[PDB]
Amino acid sequence: MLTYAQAGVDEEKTARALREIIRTARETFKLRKGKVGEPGDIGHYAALLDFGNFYLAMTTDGVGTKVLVAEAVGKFDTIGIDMIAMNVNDLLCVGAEPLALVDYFAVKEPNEEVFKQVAKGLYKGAEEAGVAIVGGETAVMPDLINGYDLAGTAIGIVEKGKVITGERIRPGDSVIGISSSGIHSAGLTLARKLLIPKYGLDYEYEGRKLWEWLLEPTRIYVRPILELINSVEVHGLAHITGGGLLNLKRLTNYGFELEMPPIEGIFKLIHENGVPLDEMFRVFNMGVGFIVVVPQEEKEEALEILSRHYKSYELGNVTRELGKIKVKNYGITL
Amino acid sequence: MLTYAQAGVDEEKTARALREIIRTARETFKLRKGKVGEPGDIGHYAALLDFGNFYLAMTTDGVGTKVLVAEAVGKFDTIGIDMIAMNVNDLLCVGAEPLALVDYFAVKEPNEEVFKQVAKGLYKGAEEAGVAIVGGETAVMPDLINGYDLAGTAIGIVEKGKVITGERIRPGDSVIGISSSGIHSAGLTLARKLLIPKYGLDYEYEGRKLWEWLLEPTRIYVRPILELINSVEVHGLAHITGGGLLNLKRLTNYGFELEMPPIEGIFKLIHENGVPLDEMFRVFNMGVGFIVVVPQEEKEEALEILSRHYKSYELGNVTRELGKIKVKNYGITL
Ligand SMILES: Nc1ncnc2c1ncn2[C@@H]1O[C@H](COP(=O)(O)O)[C@@H](O)[C@H]1O
Ligand SMILES: Nc1ncnc2c1ncn2[C@@H]1O[C@H](COP(=O)(O)O)[C@@H](O)[C@H]1O
Ligand SMILES: O=CNCC(=O)N[C@@H]1O[C@H](COP(=O)(O)O)[C@@H](O)[C@H]1O
Ligand SMILES: O=CNCC(=O)N[C@@H]1O[C@H](COP(=O)(O)O)[C@@H](O)[C@H]1O
Repeated sequence: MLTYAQAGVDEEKTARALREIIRTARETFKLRKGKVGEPGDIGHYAALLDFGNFYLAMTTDGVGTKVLVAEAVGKFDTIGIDMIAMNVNDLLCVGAEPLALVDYFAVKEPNEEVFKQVAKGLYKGAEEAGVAIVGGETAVMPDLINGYDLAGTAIGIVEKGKVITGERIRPGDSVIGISSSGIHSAGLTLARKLLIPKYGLDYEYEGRKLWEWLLEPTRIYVRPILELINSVEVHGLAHITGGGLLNLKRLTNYGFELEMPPIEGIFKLIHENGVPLDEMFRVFNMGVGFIVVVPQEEKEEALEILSRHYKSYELGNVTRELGKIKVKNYGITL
Repeated sequence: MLTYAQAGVDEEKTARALREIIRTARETFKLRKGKVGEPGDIGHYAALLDFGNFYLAMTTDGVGTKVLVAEAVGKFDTIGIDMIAMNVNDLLCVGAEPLALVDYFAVKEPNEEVFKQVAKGLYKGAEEAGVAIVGGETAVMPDLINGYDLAGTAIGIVEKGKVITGERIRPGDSVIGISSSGIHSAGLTLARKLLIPKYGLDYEYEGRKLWEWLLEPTRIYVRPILELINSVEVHGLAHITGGGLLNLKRLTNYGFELEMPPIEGIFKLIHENGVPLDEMFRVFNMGVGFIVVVPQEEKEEALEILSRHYKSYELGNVTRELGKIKVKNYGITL
């Protein structure tokens, strides 16, 4: 087909349905007014709860339908990495250090093989993120779940005065992208429906099977970002998840002028199957898993720090074209 | 369908499948050794995380297949109460005061009317529990979810020295039960599969339709328990969820000698349809939604405090004899 909506995930409809839940949530903030745990507003990558000298950051994230690929090939060995990565990467975007995670595992059956595989990736992700897995919930629910749905909730800590929300972003700031490991965990419904029936899961593309491209575990950005924020002045941090580059608009009203990396790997296969390029930058990470915004004079030091850990790119600059994201080398405006 | 396992939920097989996940989680504890967020052990109602002067308690709970009844009859405005109740009631069982919650909503479709109803119950539960809903996650996943699955994660706070785990439970202690509002959110898979085909959700039993029996929202115990633990010495706290009375074995290895309330309402219908009483006490709450263990000299004041909130019962005593839960007035030993 063409779009994420036609694949079954209508982001516009989802936002419409969610307005009532978000309004209700905001009404509950007053229940902790002036007390420990008093929250900030909803809409950012994590909630910030006032504990006096510090904020606790709290976020919740699932893997999505990536688990349907894992099931077909009997490899849940890295789905736990995906779940941990999505949660801890979101914590970083308020400037918090990730501490602990609980997982929610909703399954059609208590399959011992699936669970042993899930456990392997949970450890690898936890070790790379520096977090303890401290508890969880397992729900065997075959009438409600057609596979093995893995989600979780993570908490982190950020000192008062060191929160990074994006309000410090100014025009002229440099925009830097850290490469993704691949598709990560966003847009799998479109990728699965577009490619699997046409090509088959065993289709071989640049020496890897389609399932390998679809299952590649999400990259964890904790070490480079925690190093970065303790060395250079950071104005904004954005984990590229659902919404793609639109996630930058959660940080600032200022505009962005970007040059994005070449379209490669699975993203090229998807593009060559008719998804419009503007939709692609709103759905897939397109090679950039994480974006940082720093003062222009810190650009080279930031790149030196990030490049120790992962391939990183100077993407562009913040502008006064309020509310616009110009992908200059593709002629796209979001 | 005369046991929970025959209805599709085999707790033995779930525990077996979870072994590698629990083992891996414990191997991650060392990642926070001596740092902020260092955890206690897994196994209890909540995780305890060391923040210096206090512990942060964290738990995650879903509603279960109760949501399939809500969808069948079109009544979603109380499952938000169930979700909040499950989470905050578990936080109470380490002695913590609930502070904040995030919700995970995995849905077949973004239906605006469903979301509007869910939002009503979310507010009602949050106000009664005294918590803010500070964020969440919404996943539209029709290939994976056959309904509207609602879960959440809650955090609470407990001062060092005031944690209530059950280790202070001693033989001779008094065991007090607080009535449930009904079936709560445990065992719905058995109740759905056993009752709905034969009777239909419109069947009237003892003055209420079957859907009313199955959808009655889970009771919230925050106000009575917080008053209790600030008034008398409390040795153990147990929210009666999956496993029924077996949850007491998580607090202590000492035995229990109990008299349980008469079988009424939905529990009587289930029993009359062939589920034996011994299975029923390990699946359903059987009229008791929360159990407290206090030294005998606190028993009269504890009953007075609890009875001002909900119907409460002296159930029995902790025994020097180990491991056994004797329900004396039904001739059942668990
Ligand atoms: N079901 C939900 N309940 C409460 N808040 C939500 C829910 N889904 C998303 N949010 C919030 O909406 C914002 C955008 O979420 P997302 O689209 O997942 O990045 C974040 O602040 C979330 O915490
Ligand atoms: N999927 C999971 N991951 C980690 N811990 C879990 C999981 N499921 C259950 N637990 C833990 O096992 C204990 C019993 O949980 P429950 O059977 O839900 O009462 C609690 O301490 C939970 O935190
Ligand atoms: O305890 C916390 N949340 C509730 C919970 O864990 N529910 C889980 O969902 C399955 C079905 O429950 P049912 O639909 O039969 O009631 C079952 O595995 C329960 O353990
Ligand atoms: O961001 C946190 N977790 C990821 C996430 O939000 N996943 C959600 O699941 C749906 C499909 O995802 P897909 O299977 O197409 O990737 C979609 O509604 C996403 O928002």
